[PDB]
Amino acid sequence: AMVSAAEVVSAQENQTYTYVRCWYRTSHSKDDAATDWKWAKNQDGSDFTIDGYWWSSVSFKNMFYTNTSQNVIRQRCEETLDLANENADITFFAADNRYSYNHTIWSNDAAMQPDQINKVVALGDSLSDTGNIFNASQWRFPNPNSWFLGHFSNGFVWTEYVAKAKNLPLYNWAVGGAAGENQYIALTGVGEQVSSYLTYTKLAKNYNPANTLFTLEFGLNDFMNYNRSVPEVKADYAEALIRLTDAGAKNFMLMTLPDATKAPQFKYSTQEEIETIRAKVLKMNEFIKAQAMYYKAQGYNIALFDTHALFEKLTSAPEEHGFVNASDPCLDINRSSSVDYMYTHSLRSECAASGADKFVFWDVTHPTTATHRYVAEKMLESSNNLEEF
Ligand SMILES: CCCCCCCC/C=C\CCCCCCCC(=O)O
Repeated sequence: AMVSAAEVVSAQENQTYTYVRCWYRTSHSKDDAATDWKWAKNQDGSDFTIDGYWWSSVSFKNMFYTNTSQNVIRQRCEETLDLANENADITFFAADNRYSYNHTIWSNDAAMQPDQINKVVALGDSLSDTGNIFNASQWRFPNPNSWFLGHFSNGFVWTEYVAKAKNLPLYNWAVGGAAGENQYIALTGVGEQVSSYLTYTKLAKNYNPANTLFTLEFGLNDFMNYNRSVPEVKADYAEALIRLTDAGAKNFMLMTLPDATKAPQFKYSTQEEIETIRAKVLKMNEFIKAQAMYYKAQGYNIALFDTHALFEKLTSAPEEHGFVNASDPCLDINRSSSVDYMYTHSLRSECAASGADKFVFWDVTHPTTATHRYVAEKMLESSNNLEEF
């Protein structure tokens, strides 16, 4: 059950209103991660409010549920900000006042919604995190001048590009560990993300899990940062799919893990450490393929994308895929230290010259937003353009 029927009505009946914080990239260039915000307004200059209710689990992470669509909220932010910026990369959150954190807005579905995907729910690590650590860090980590508003990149991540391409809302539960995230948030495991998804969606109105597209990418955090065994990670991944499918999930975007040892931070790792992580990645990838087929044989809608194979091609011949550099970070970071996520960094000369869209990597671990877009686009075109969904 997760949340009783009595708890749900009582929370949904506690109707109020809140304001919308409209965030945007201050620069026209994706080389500049810096952002700012304005309160959403109506065309007449009056305050834009959204009606609805608040709810938090014992996690105390507060979500605002509204009947107002994400399109209406986005449109209000676009018209309030009135930018001539194709790279404004607008994101929005519920907030009562200047002291409020960035709260995710859940737009409740209509009761008579058609049988079609109408939202994306992402589970995973820093490859899918859109800002889950950022409030906990008091908006200081990752430093908002060199990392795009709580994203471990210079812009949107792959899930945001997939959701945007299909004009769908994206609800994120993802959080990584390679940047020292676990110094700010406790429960970052895939199991905790599934539990959180199952708890917050009980509060939603007219929620049909069959209309959700689930994205899942997990294992690199475990292998890179916690030296977890392949069977431990295999079991957690199988458990996430068992739990989601038992809870009505029908549509999944699954991916093999890219070989993370090709990231710049492994220039500073020993051969032994690299060989260990690479071997674990290869074993996990055969298991992901077996899991994808297992659920596909049962009638579930599964899109399996071989990110590992795409990334081997991208890093061996960047010049064949729209990139100039696949070996160095775009930022001038020449060591692997988690403290670097606390400061502003200049772009290295080579990246300043080519632009961030020509580099595979943003920092020593994380890909640029151009790489994220490249994977999202390759995924969208794959499996005869999502014929399964
Ligand atoms: C899912 C889309 C991925 C697209 C870009 C490919 C990324 C490959 C490079 C490095 C992989 C590891 C980087 C992120 C760290 C994951 C673990 C963590 O968050 O702690």
